[PDB]
Amino acid sequence: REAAVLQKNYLETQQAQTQAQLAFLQSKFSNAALYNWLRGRLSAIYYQF
Amino acid sequence: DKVMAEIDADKLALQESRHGAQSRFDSFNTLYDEDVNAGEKQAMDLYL
Repeated sequence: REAAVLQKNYLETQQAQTQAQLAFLQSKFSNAALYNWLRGRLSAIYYQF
Repeated sequence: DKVMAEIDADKLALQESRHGAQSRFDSFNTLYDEDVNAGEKQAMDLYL
């Protein structure tokens, strides 16, 4: 039983680590929103050029 | 660490199985060592 409680603590640690990776990818400067803006702006510039 | 502790407690369970098997073996061994009792041989003497 105590081994299973440690396993649940391990899984909750993995949940918090997955959320930490997710928050890093949301909050990084080179996230998907920068590339959305970047290709939309460059697409407009590219058609006019 | 808890896996190893589970192995230890399982060892204690098997040792307490062994103690009961040993008690049965000693008890049936001392029953087998005496063929008949003192009173049983006395009763044989009385029937004869």
